[PDB]
Amino acid sequence: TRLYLKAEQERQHNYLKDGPYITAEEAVAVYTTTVHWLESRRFSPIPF
Amino acid sequence: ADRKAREAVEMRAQVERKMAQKEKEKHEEKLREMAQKARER
Amino acid sequence: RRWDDDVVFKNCAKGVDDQKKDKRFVNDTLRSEFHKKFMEKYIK
Repeated sequence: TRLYLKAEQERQHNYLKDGPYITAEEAVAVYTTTVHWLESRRFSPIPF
Repeated sequence: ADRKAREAVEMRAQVERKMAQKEKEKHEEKLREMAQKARER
Repeated sequence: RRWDDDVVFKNCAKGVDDQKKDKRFVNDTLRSEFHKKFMEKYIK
């Protein structure tokens, strides 16, 4: 439990300091893929 | 991409609303102007 | 031919993005290949 907490603490500190992102060029395609799939299925969004 | 998809889904709905207005106008004209026994009976 | 048309990601072709594997030892026991596998296999 000490090793699992320390490895998660170093990984979360590396995510803020360094940039292991979600490949921002392809991440716009993933947001466009879900926008196209929801429009093709014509599903209404979840209401308030 | 959020500002681009908001305008893209709006233009896609406007063409769909143009398709919805065209499909409703064609169905109303075929149901009213009947080929046989429209309003004589 | 024409079997993968709607594929967003075409090909990654990079597992570790620097080499095929680590292939480098370090004196840090936490940041090594031993503690990386023990935190990935035995832990979940």
